Amino acid sequence: ISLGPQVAEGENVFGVCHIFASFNDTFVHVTDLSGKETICRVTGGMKVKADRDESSPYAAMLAAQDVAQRCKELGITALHIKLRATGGNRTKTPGPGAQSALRALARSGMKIGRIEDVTPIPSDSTRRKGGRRGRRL
Amino acid sequence: PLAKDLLHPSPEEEKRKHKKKRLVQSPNSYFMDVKCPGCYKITTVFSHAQTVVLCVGCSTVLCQPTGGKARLTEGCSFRRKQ
Amino acid sequence: AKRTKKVGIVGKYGTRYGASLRKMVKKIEISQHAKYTCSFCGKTKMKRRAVGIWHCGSCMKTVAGGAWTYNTTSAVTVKSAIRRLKELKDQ
Amino acid sequence: PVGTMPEGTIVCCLEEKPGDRGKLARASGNYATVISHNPETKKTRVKLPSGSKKVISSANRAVVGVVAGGGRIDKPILKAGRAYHKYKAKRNCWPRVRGVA
Amino acid sequence: TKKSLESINSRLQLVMKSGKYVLGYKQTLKMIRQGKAKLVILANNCPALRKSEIEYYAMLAKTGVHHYSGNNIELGTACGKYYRVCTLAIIDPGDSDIIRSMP
Amino acid sequence: RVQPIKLARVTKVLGRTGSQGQCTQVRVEFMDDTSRSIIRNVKGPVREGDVLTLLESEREARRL
Amino acid sequence: TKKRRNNGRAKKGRGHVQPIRCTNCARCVPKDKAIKKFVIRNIVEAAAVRDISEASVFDAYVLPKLYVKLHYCVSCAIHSKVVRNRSREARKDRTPPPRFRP
Amino acid sequence: VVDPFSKKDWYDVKAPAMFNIRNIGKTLVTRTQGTKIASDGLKGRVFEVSLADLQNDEVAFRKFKLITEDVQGKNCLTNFHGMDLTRDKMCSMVKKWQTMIEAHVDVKTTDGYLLRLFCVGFTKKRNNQIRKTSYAQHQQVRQIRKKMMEIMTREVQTNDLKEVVNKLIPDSIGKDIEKACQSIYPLHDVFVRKVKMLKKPKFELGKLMELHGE
RNA sequence: GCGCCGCUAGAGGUGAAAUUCUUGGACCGGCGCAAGACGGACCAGAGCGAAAGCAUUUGCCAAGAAUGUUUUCAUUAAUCAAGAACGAAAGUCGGAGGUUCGAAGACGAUCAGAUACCGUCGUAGUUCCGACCAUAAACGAUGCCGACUGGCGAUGCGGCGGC
Ligand SMILES: [Mg+2]
Ligand SMILES: [Zn+2]
Ligand SMILES: [Zn+2]
Repeated sequence: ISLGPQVAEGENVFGVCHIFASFNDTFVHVTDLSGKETICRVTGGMKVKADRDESSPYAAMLAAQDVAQRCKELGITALHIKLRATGGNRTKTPGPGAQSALRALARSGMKIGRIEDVTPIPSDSTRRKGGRRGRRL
Repeated sequence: PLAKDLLHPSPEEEKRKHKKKRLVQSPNSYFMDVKCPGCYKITTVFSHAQTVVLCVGCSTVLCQPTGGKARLTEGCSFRRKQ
Repeated sequence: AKRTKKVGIVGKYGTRYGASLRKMVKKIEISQHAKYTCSFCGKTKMKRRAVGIWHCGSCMKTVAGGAWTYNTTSAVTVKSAIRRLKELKDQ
Repeated sequence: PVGTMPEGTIVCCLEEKPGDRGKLARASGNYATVISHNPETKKTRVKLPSGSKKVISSANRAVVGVVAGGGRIDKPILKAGRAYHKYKAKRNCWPRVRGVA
Repeated sequence: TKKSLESINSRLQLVMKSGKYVLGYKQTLKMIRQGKAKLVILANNCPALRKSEIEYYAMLAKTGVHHYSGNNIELGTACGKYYRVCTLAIIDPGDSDIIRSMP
Repeated sequence: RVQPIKLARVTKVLGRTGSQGQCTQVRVEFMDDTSRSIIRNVKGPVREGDVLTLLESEREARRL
Repeated sequence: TKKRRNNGRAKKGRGHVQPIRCTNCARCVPKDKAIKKFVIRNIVEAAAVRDISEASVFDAYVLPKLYVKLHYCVSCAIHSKVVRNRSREARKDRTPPPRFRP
Repeated sequence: VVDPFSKKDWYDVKAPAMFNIRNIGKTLVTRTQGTKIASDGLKGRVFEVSLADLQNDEVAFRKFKLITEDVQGKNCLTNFHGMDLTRDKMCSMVKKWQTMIEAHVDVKTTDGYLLRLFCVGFTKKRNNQIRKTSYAQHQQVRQIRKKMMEIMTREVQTNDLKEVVNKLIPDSIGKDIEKACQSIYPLHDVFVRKVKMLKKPKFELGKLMELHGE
């Protein structure tokens, strides 16, 4: 063996899981307790080939499947969640790839700790990219 | 209310108006007699005063002048005169 | 008397060199001939010598300040950063 | 030296290899900003006035400030005469006849 | 830079009304060496050996030193006359409290 | 992915959807516990009390 | 014709307010025209709670919230139905709409 | 080409002994390959973790930062770096019609621990209060802001680093300015919000293992 | 954005889409530094100001409405041609500045035709200091001052009396 730290049976090792629940794509980037060691940055936008369906809920569902089948592979067990959004200047409400990339994770036999919205928030900065009258559909 | 008399009303709603706007103008102020604790001279301090009032014997502060009505230091031997 | 309205110091060029040049130069050329106030003896004796050098007329002290003036904004912006690095990280 | 000073400071008249006694950013009103020390393998980098960053040695002795005489070129020469004495005390290059003529 | 210089100057411009005061270097230098000086005032723009021997005499004749945070012409309006002044000594204030000040 | 494809009995008919009435809305129960439920949408006539089959269990709730 | 008693905006005694920008179409409005809508949505989307709480690492775990202040412009407020064309003798109210939590 | 998980080894993270639960978690790191040795590749890392998985009873909306200052084999030792709140609790206590007041002060210790102390506070609606705006006057806010930093200067400057960090697990500085503010205007939600470390004193190995004794 | 580690083939972006960034490894996660604006949530039919306009702390000043006043002066007042001061944003001019956004323009689209709505890039400009121009739906589309004539709950700054 070379993967997995030596842990007892009924216990669990923690590694945080960043969820970038944005428009046009989503990340289910998992990592260690610190956040630093990139373990599996699999993306919903890699496993669909339509480009309308990158942001789609069904892509973010199977996005959670590949990382959970990799999470149990190395030995990392229980995932604290650090959900984000596009953040800051832009919108802050999460995209379609939040719930389907989180509900599919707990159906895929994987323990959850603290879920938390950690999208970036400004204190009045960064003139937004629309123009004065804004983008107009 | 067509029927109000406005030359002999009650003398209490006469109080419930401005110091102007009454039947006759007359201030809320008065002269108030004060004994400071530990002296003998009765003080005739103005009610809505503006100064740090001293005494004849008590060479200390008698009242704190403030916004509306001046505030005595000790709640002291106090009466409202005349 | 008020002799002229819109030249000031650049009446000496007269009818030459243009009008956006002499409106550029009479901002500089009133600055470099002016007597600033010395910050070291409190007197109004600052005298432009050759460029860069400034010199107090009395208290005899020479300051190597700006070129067309005595405190260019580039110097004070830097000086307000050097005395900030002496407290931010304390070096 | 540029190893001890903190990042973002404003430095004129520095050395390009240690001991060179002054080579870079020496004209009037110019300044090289030190950024991004390397703690081990002791090099830094700077920001020369042409905007090109340059990794130099970290023990380059340098003087902290900005060169006096700044904002110099913000007055036009404004006549042909005072350009002749600007280029009489420097060189002999000045009346530059165009190649076409 | 907003509300605490009315302590040093409004005490100071009151001695300008009542108490005796001497401006200049060598008026105060006579006053500091015959004891009647009580509180010298050194402006910010004095040369550093004028600053560093009046402080030396004030240690000798047991008086106080106030560094006025301000230019030696900024102390001009703080006095109330149209000079510059680096050093002044106040020797007999009428009813002020510059003795009772921050130092 | 690898899940046993599961039969499922419904709670009440919750009305039509799908912009043409071609979908119904049934909210099945998953045959084991009576508290595990999900709101869904099938096509075809219902007759409350039926048993329909789910190809997979984790797709989507109908709310925009 | 004048449509409203105010001029469409919630200010009287000023001359200028904060300019902000809309959420979806990013369009600049004054802060006291725009249609706010504060959202306290339960972040787990509470249908998906009895599928995570077995997988929670505790028993009595406070599931968090999500605090997003949508403040639409008035051009996109009507188009996304968050306000409605009202009637001329049911205009004059500042009552907030009733809740109906269940 | 090669599977990069299998070049690594797992450590374990221990907090200082000021807390109850010491076993934080298990970072992983690749081994020594030439220059990148297996210590400075993880010294100075920041570990975001709450309190409810680091104490026995304490609330979960407060979290610490930690910085692995030394590694002694399998063990990965830490030291205090800073504290903060969860944002969804932090903007849960921000309501409409009650005035936010705030303070921020730089206070160092007796040891070389320049700290930046953030405390917020919110005015209180009483039991029988019928009016809606329980705001404040501004000269109330100025001297309340005077009170909040001037207490936590004395909470931090008078004694050493460990009693600073031992104080604010049950929010003892926050409940302290809670106790002295409601003689001026009532406050009800007072959290010492966020502490930002700036200086690190010379890295002496002593004070470190003092925290990793009993 | 620049470093610095970790990791994978895309990321970005739209109704779809491409220009564009990329295995001299971006995007994401983490530790940092730097530079520039702007001061979210608290923020409302609340305040201040003649008006434009004003929001992170502590700060050297100087001003003002309102209230308190058995103070003083004793018609000193009201609007005011000629004339003065201040005046958003854009603009010009000079010097710093250049983060974001972005007139022009360059493409990529959709189009019958797009010099436009949408996307990447991008100059002048948005930033400061100084010297200008006096124009706005500068709107309360309501000149200033003064009196008189319904109510009702409520609000802000004072003052008064109180369970
Ligand atoms: Mg030529
Ligand atoms: Zn001089
Ligand atoms: Zn909008």
